[PDB]
Amino acid sequence: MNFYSAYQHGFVRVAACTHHTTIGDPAANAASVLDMARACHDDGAALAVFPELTLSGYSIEDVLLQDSLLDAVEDALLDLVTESADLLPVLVVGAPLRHRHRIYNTAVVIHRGAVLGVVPKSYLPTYREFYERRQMAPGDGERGTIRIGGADVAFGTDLLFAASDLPGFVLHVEICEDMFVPMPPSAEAALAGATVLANLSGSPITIGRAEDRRLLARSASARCLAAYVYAAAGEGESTTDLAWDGQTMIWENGALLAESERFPKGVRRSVADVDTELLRSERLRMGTFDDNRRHHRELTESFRRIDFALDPPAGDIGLLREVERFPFVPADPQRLQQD
Amino acid sequence: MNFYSAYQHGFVRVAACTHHTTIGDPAANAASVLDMARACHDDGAALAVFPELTLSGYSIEDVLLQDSLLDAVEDALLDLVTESADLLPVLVVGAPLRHRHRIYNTAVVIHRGAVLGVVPKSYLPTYREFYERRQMAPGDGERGTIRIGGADVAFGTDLLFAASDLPGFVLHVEICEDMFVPMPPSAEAALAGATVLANLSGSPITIGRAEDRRLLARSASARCLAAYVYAAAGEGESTTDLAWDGQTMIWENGALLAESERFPKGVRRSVADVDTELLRSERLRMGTFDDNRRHHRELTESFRRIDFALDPPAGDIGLLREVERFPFVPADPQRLQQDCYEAYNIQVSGLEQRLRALDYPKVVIGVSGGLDSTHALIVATHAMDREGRPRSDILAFALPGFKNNAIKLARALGVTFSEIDIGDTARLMLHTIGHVTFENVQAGLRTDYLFRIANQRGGIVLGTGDLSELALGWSTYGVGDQMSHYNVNAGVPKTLIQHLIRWVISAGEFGEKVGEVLQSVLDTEISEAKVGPFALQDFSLFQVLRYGFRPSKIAFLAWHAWNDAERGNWPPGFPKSERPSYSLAEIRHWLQIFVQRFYSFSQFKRSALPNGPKVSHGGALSPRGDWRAPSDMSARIWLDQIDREVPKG
Amino acid sequence: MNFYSAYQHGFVRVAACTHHTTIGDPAANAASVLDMARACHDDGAALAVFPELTLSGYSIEDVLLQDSLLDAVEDALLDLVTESADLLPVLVVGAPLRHRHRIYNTAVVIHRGAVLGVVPKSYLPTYREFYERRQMAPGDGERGTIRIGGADVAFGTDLLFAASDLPGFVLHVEICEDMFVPMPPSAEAALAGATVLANLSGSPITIGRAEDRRLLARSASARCLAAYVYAAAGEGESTTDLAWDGQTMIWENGALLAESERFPKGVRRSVADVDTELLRSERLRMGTFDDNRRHHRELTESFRRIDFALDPPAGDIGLLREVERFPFVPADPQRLQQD
Ligand SMILES: NC(=O)c1ccc[n+]([C@@H]2O[C@H](COP(=O)([O-])OP(=O)(O)OC[C@H]3O[C@@H](n4cnc5c(N)ncnc54)[C@H](O)[C@@H]3O)[C@@H](O)[C@H]2O)c1
Ligand SMILES: Nc1ncnc2c1ncn2[C@@H]1O[C@H](COP(=O)(O)O)[C@@H](O)[C@H]1O
Ligand SMILES: N[C@@H](CCC(=O)O)C(=O)O
Ligand SMILES: N[C@@H](CCC(=O)O)C(=O)O
Ligand SMILES: N[C@@H](CCC(=O)O)C(=O)O
Repeated sequence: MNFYSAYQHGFVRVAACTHHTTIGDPAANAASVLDMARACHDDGAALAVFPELTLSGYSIEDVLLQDSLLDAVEDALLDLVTESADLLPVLVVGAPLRHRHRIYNTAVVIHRGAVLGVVPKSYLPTYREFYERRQMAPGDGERGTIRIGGADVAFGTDLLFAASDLPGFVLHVEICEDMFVPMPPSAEAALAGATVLANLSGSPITIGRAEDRRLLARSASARCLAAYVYAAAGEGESTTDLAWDGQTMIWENGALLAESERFPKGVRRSVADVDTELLRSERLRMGTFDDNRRHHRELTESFRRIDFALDPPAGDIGLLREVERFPFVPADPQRLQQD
Repeated sequence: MNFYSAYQHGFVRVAACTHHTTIGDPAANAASVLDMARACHDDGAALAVFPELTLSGYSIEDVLLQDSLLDAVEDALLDLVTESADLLPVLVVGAPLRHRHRIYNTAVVIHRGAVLGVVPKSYLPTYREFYERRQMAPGDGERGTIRIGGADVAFGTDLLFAASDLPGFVLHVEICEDMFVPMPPSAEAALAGATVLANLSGSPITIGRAEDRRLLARSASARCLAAYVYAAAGEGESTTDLAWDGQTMIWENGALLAESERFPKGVRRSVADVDTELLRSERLRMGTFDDNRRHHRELTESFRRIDFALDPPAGDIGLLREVERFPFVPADPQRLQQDCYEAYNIQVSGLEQRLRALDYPKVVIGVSGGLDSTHALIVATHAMDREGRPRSDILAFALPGFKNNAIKLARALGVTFSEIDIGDTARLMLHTIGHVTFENVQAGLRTDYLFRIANQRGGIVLGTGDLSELALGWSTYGVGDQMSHYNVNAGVPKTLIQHLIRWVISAGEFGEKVGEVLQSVLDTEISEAKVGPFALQDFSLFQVLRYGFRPSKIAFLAWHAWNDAERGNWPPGFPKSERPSYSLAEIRHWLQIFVQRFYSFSQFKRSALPNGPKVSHGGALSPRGDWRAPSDMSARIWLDQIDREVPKG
Repeated sequence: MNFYSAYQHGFVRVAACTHHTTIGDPAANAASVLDMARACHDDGAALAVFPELTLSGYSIEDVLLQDSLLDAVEDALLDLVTESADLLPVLVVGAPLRHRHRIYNTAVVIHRGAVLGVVPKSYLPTYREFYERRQMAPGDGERGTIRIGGADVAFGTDLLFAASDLPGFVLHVEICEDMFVPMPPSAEAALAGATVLANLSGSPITIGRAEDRRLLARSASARCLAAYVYAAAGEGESTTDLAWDGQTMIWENGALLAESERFPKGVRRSVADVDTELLRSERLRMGTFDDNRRHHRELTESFRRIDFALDPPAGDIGLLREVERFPFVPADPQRLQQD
């Protein structure tokens, strides 16, 4: 055995990335994504989540409907997919994609030269500063496949991406607003077996919103005994009516593993080692969790499980995790006072 | 790339054929079909639809039940399929076919040597002159397969034929009466993804029936955001009790692409290039269409999708499509009169409501003798007339800086006229900031003065900038002509403005003296040096605003409409001296200027836009309505698309 | 018998009205409605259709979400219902109404002192100049009841209002965009038994749109062997970004019975006598129509049928219908040339 290998001890290294948006320029966005993903690769990450609508920019409104923009997004996506043949992590990249009659607000799950799945956002906010239903169709209840670069790949809200050589790591993906409704796709996903829940977010920033995002990502990670990996848009998005803060964060069962500088100059990543055994153990013990699943048996057995082989690095890559010396004695004085 | 290829620009060429019927003689019918299909092939067509029951004749009644007839039909169908190995288009041929217990009234979808599917008619009229249920069984709800020439092929109402190498082209087929019932198979098919709807018809002709066919084919194509391809039986059908007119027609989203001579001597075809990108775009935009699909999810997910490779011709095969030069200005005089009547009334009623709401302020307007302000002054006047307001509450101003039409118009209409020389204020202002800035100081001070007069005199300032100027950011933003309290011209493209003024003259409502001045404004007035000819920019604007077509597609369309001044039609009022034709090199040139100005530079000017009514179905440019876009975006990708896809000349 | 009575010969008199909109002032709208409805009464009409969102104005955007606006809408509706005790016709009045979580874009079907039903618009355009999904919820698939003035009344897209003493008159209601989608609620309603199809429209006017409205109302009336009664908004709607034309029209089996002045100064009505026997006869003969219904048996048997007694006038009220002398020889020279 290799005793100093985080992977050999049931950790999976995950990254939430905020790239440099160049609105309406998918080649540029892809290039920023590719450069960030190569960093993640170098870090031995298994997973790299990007902001909502990465390849186009979230904030471009009716420019999303322009043939040239949609065409350029496809072209760029196929280049990423080809570049990914050499990248270790699963990439989750946002893209407006044509399917059937409309464009869907999707997250493309990319791995080692192939698209594993395409996941459409389920709930499209059309209120206050949000106009998503104007340009894009709702994903809830879409199944089937979508044709991307001459292959048919699973399409829908019901997908799970399971590492065949790392069974603690089962990915589900949702998008921004999805985690804000009473019954988020990710909650059914966790009952079905998802352990790492990704969220690609656009999320223009307002007073108090960062708290809202935390409240909902944290509670989700706790109620679903899961890692929650979250990435919002930042510099480059249009400031015609909104500002953007680039927040990224990674939660695990209610605990913050990592977050990044708000309003950064330049791109930022949150990278952390998620303990899949911790999630495994919590779930093994909390039988009411499996009880919830059995109660929603129909909902939860209908997930399609797409397999991939991660083949993570076997050597010493450190441990990107804060392990406290005294599990019973919190180092933070305010927390210790409370206990 | 091949830039002159209709197929490379998302067109699919379709044909509706009416052959020579020889009743009870399938070999003869197939021979007519084969000969017509070879023509369609030579034309590069992707699809050729024939009349109901092609192989037998629709009108043979109980002869449909004779073994020898049914046997001959099969033999002929198998020859067609064999001949089709060498034919480009998908053939849709009618045939009475045995399945299970009965004969179905079917359409056989044939392609490159194989049967792709067999589609039975759903609803069999048995009333009036129709006796179909006597011989044939209903198809609604039949699924499974049917055995045709030793192969099992899909059979049923639920089929879609999708071109794998041409995704804009997804065929659904129905038969005659099918499109006449409240809930036609074709409507479910469109929601499932069908973009081209074929109809094989028998349809004996009677007074008023051709209108009925039109009504229903046209409305289907419009309601289903689709092409509708229709072919009825003609010469050769029995005239025992009925006559036949051979009508063929092709519709696209409500518009007639093509139709053929009724009661022809001989066979006739309608052939047209359908714009699959147009349908794509309409559907991308009308979300309620996908909403309808989701509501009928069960109905629409159950379609079976049969794939085929069309492999259409890559070369220049022309463009069988009427591309009008002025998307905003219809060449047909009747249609143009109608649009003008509507534009005008929209403008007026928009302004009447603002005035009513403000308890009838004075209307302040800068009149320079140019087309836009002339027209706005007229609109203002009419609005005031309709609301029983004295024309003297209109305050027209000439604002000379560093024309006679303006004072002549104002005196003739009898509004309140006044001159204010802004030059001194401008000299003062230029000196004070220590001096585009020079043009802008004047343009701004005009607006500044008008606004202040409006405060002073209890008015609102009427904007006069037109849509084409909004599109290109050809205005002075903020303090300048971009700004006003209400803009009646905001929705009207420049190419339409001259026709509204004529329309106003021709109606004659304002009297002979006013008409003379208006005529003079036209004669006199008719910056395009820097922003290009508005005919071209209004063309690109319509494509971008309505469909979001890529630059190369816009270039292709514009070149087909504009490259030859002798081809196509000109709206009324273009003396043959003002009938230019444009080269590709020019069209390319102005398009680069257009995408850069439209997508990148100009949006901030539209972002803070005063109120005013949408006019055109092509769209308007209100950031509160039709056009929501970033004020801080580059146009690199459109510029790059032109570099890559549009030849230099 | 009374031989000169249009009603005794199977006619039902219907009105499509365009009122004076006062945006954000329900009391004022109701007052206009009340006054037009009294006219219809005097004309012996059985039915009076008004424009989309009559009681609030269609064009008021987020003002639709203001409590005071919604409260005033309810008060005004209840006054109408009370005034309707004395009115002969069934009134179909537009109103933004609270139900469950949202406001629905509804048509309230009122008759002789009671609300027969409330019908929500099914398809809410959110594209180009339309933003309906921002303020209002889709009605497709809503059923049940809604509580209006202390009574529970049928709510949903599936309703038929059938005159018990006049069986040729079975009303279905849809709203604007409803008639523009491939499978309109009205088409199922006709297969289920509806003979008179109402449409309340807002429909800001643009070049060519009046044609579009005609194309779609005319084809529907022909394909559904029905009368189609249509009323659009006019003077008074906001001209912040749009104009309005007040078009009203009444179709019967593809033929124009009546239409009103476009861009009128003041209110206008189309009033016409619809021949229910003509519709009856066409349907009796075109068996493929009944075939279509059977094929959509599940769709069509699920309609709820609300009964009311019209008790129309028995006397001579003329005949608001153009009866040509030569059924075989059209009076219009252009049409006659064609025949
Ligand atoms: N026929 C007409 O309608 C008309 C009238 C006046 C001027 N013009 C033409 O157009 C010109 C007007 O010049 P212009 O357009 O440079 O003047 P402008 O002042 O309207 O535009 C530039 C101004 O806005 C700022 N700006 C540019 N982009 C911005 C953005 N994205 N966001 C916020 N602010 C931004 C610039 O820094 C500058 O202050 C004239 O020189 C003339 O040739 C035409
Ligand atoms: N000389 C002028 N006198 C009065 N108004 C003017 C004058 N020049 C421009 N305007 C106003 O400003 C608008 C913009 O015109 P322009 O900048 O010349 O294209 C005109 O339509 C008028 O409303
Ligand atoms: N539903 C949230 C959106 C928060 C987000 O998208 O990040 C709001 O409008 O406040
Ligand atoms: N049912 C239609 C059929 C028309 C046709 O076949 O063209 C009619 O009777 O008019
Ligand atoms: N779907 C139509 C709507 C027409 C109407 O609502 O009257 C459009 O293009 O805007």
